[PDB]
Amino acid sequence: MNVTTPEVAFREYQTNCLASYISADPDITPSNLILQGYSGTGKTYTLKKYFNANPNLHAVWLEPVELVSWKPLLQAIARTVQYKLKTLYPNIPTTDYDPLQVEEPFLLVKTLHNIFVQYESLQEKTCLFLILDGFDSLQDLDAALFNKYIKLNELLPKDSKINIKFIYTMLETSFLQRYSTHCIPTVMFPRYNVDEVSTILVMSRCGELMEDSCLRKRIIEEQITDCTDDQFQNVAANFIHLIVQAFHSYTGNDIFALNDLIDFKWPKYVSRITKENIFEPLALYKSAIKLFLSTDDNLSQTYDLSIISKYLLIASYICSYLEPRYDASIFSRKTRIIQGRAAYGRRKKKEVNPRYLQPSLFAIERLLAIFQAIFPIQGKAESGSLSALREESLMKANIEVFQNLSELHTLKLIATTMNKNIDYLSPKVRWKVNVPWEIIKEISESVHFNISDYFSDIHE
Amino acid sequence: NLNRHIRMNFETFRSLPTLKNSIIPLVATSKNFGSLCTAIKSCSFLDIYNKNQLSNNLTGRLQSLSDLELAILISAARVALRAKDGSFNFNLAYAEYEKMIKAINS
Amino acid sequence: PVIRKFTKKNVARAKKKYTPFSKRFKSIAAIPDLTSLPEFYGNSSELMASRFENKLKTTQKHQIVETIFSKVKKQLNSSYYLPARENEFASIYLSAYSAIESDSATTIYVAGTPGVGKTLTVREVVKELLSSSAQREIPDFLYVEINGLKMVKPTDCYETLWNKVSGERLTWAASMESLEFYFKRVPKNKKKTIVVLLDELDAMVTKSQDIMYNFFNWTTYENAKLIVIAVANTMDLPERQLGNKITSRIGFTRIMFTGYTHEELKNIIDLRLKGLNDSFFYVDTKTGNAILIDVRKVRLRMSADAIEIASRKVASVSGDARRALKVCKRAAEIAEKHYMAKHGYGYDGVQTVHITHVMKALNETLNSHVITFMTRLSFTAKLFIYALLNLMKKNGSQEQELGDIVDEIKLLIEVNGSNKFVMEIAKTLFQQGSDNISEQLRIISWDFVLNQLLDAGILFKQTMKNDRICCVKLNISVEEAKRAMNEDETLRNL
DNA sequence: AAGGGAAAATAAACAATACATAACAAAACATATAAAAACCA
Ligand SMILES: Nc1ncnc2c1ncn2[C@@H]1O[C@H](COP(=O)(O)OP(=O)(O)OP(O)(O)=S)[C@@H](O)[C@H]1O
Ligand SMILES: Nc1ncnc2c1ncn2[C@@H]1O[C@H](COP(=O)(O)OP(=O)(O)OP(O)(O)=S)[C@@H](O)[C@H]1O
Ligand SMILES: [Mg+2]
Ligand SMILES: [Mg+2]
Repeated sequence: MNVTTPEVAFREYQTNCLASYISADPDITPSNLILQGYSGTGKTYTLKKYFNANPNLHAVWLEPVELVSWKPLLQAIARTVQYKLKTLYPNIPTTDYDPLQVEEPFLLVKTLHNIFVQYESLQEKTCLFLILDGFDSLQDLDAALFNKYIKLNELLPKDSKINIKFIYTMLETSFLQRYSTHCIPTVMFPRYNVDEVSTILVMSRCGELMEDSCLRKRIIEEQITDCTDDQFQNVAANFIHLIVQAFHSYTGNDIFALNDLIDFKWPKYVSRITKENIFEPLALYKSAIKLFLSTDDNLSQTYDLSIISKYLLIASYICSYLEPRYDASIFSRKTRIIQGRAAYGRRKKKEVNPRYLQPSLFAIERLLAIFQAIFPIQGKAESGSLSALREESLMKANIEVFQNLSELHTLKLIATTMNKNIDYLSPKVRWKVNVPWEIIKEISESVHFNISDYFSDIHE
Repeated sequence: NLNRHIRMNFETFRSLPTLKNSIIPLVATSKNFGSLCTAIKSCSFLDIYNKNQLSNNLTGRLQSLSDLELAILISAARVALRAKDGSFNFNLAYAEYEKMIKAINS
Repeated sequence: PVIRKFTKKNVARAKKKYTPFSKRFKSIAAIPDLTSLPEFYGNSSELMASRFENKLKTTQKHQIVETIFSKVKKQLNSSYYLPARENEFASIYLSAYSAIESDSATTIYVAGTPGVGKTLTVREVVKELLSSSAQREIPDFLYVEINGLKMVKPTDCYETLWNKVSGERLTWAASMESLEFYFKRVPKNKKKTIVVLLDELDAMVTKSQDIMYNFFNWTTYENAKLIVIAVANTMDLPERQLGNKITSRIGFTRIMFTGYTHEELKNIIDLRLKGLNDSFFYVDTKTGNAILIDVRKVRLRMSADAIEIASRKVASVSGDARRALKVCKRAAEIAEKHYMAKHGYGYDGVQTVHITHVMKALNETLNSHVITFMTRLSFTAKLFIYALLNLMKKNGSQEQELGDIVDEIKLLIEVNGSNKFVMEIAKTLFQQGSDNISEQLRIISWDFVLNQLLDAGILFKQTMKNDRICCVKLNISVEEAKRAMNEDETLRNL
């Protein structure tokens, strides 16, 4: 045409289609265009690099992720279109329309109709590209909003001098397949290879890894001043090829997860270089082996709970994964004055391992029964017949057991069935724990309680 | 070859605006008349176009996965086949993952 | 000022007063004679309603051709003496003549299925007793059209009635207190009788039923001179909304209009053709313009059995006069376009409307198009329906899982691999024709034809984001889906 | 010490109830403007 195609690295098909649909002449440009790709696939990179290589065709860049609802999205369109045209044509006399006055999808059309008729003295047809960059990332999004922006071209005047053009950017391809019968052109941005991620990450980050002060400071301060830029570039490039080849299987074909694992592990990789480490790359990798094996993407006891709050999550974890039918066989200890048979226990093991499954609901009285079954002995016997009757060696539910059970519920460590204004004080309300096994195992080793023996006999 | 791409449209989409979006960058991305006369004889762009439109649908995303991402996707697909509701957890799909890596290394 | 939490920058408020009519004369004895008062009863409002005729006028007119069939379509319009509602005219006119002559108040309730002449004949009642009142055998009255579907809000009937009575623009909560003080407190010597037509009373009472009570309770008053002709659709709308003790207290008449018979449709259609049927026109042979009594003396008869079968078919279904006047208007333009195509007049021995023009006009409104639509879809779209119909005879569950449809489409190309059509299409339906595209999970244009059938209304799909366990109904029938797929050649053999 | 035999456990088909969420209603919270109503003056 009359347009310039930039050289984006691994997007050479996508840029030729992007130069095919976007042009200055409004007759040969579609009024809608989707650039679909997933995250990190380089579709705001080459969209930006296309418009920088073509300065005489005009663009309005909007991010629909920082606008959250449909109504600020309409208001930002009315604000940034007229603010673009004031910088773009200062010689045109205009009266500013309040962008906060649009409250409807039609009041946008009426406002854009009023903005565009006062630029009618222009010399030729001109298209302004309204780039909705991340339209699918709008939080309140529904199915009936994107086909409300497809059809704005038909409600705006056909012989205006300014023809607004929509360029959409979206992610998830189930949103895009809802609008397949509109037959509006789409350029797909597929995920990169492992070789395409590494080449992009090495041309994006070798500049910053030189101007980083940590590599800058050490080489003069270690008193090994025998290096050039071509070794400086090759020592940072070989780190990136080594930080990908270790952690590609963890991240995948991301760009933003690789960019975090570089700068979390580049200050730790610089501080292990000396004279034998710049020149030979294999020797430096064995001297920095402990930061290429573990990711460490994380930032006494896990909880500072009370000593009876700590046994009341344990009893919550028992009630919600052991079954109520087998509790008399496990916890009963006391001698029988009156004849009766104890519970026999589970006859055969289950191979489901219920701790994998979602926790089941229990009643409030079963929790308080298993609580005093497992709580340690309070008021220990002091070898006195005068003292042994009064002691009540087993713990009853005082005001603190219920206060700590209610505190354990406000901390979202015990759950209920979800109804708005549940009442604690009701027969129907049942309870369940929501902590994982890895938390209740850390809890049980603090109070020296062996919770694993209660679950070893069921399958493990 | 051009009448072959029309016949595929007639059997699958049967909509002329879908073929219309295919011809537009076959013409606009042609540098001279020697390449614009060639590109409608061969229609080698329309194979490249139809590959793009369908390059991250669900086959193109599965082919863009690493080895751990593929192993967890298989492991969650074996738990979802044994389950009666087709359902699984992260705990169930890591249990099937770790007994898979044991049986490979054994 | 203060920082506002949200803005309303498009509020447009009407200049309507707040104080009702009960607070502007300070005494019932100080109320003047309202009939000899200038702003009441619409004595100055006849200037602004006639303002908008000048907006749609333009001075260009270049000899539009008025052919033989254009005169018939002009005369079969619904806007253009009525034969088949005579006992219903004589019931509404008798009930309203007695209440106006006696300075009384009443309510007339009239219902029926749509299109049976009840908005027409109530306006013909009040036009007869306007002419009776203009001759001074009943006193003068004021007539108000209230249409429930010509209102934005249901409460706008209070505003529009009190505006027609008094010429005053008040809000609705001030208009019903203005009307209620008007009907029970103002004396009968100071008022004028008011005949209000509450047309389409269904639409006003859907949300709160506070509006049907007030108009009927105002007619029970002694001082009120109010005749509410309340035309609705169903006959039990008073007793469902108000109750049994309220509708017995009011004591209104209750008329139902039955839909017309086929012999009554013939005396409506042929009544609007008395000036044109069996009549002579002057048609010039170079422009096509007809003139009622280079030029032939052509004439025009319409077949009586054509009006017969247009009356037998319409009256057997609904019985409304609109569907019969526009099945004969539709037949009159089918006959025009063949007259317009034979001679080629365009726009600037004997003509007739046959039995085949009326049948063609009548068949196109009674046929369905879901047969003709689905026989001309893609192979892909017809393969989607054919896989869905196999699943509804393996189970009969009539809403199939969408992943069961995908595996059926793959199994149906699996098994029929010896077929001549399926060998050559399965390359162009999994790889889309050439190499370098991998073999894929969904057929090519699976998202296109699933959305094509949901947009058309053929197919219902529930809302699930798991694209595989989602369920899919039909919306047409299982019979007329199978009828469309046993016509296609390649699917019925496999 | 053996053993009977009733309590306890398991399983499976079926019925009855609870639960998560969709759809909505309504009250609290909020602003706007023309008409009334004080109110200086
Ligand atoms: N082909 C490429 N050549 C060079 N740098 C690239 C290329 N593709 C991506 N990048 C860089 O990698 C990062 C990718 O960011 P973006 O292009 O903004 O991703 P994206 O496609 O917009 O995905 P989302 O939806 O915004 S998370 C940026 O820092 C780009 O500069
Ligand atoms: N008996 C009749 N004689 C002549 N023309 C009639 C007759 N009945 C109906 N029409 C015509 O058909 C039109 C139908 O109007 P109506 O039937 O009065 O409206 P309607 O009964 O209120 O139906 P709605 O509004 O849906 S409840 C009239 O405007 C006339 O043109
Ligand atoms: Mg982006
Ligand atoms: Mg009517």
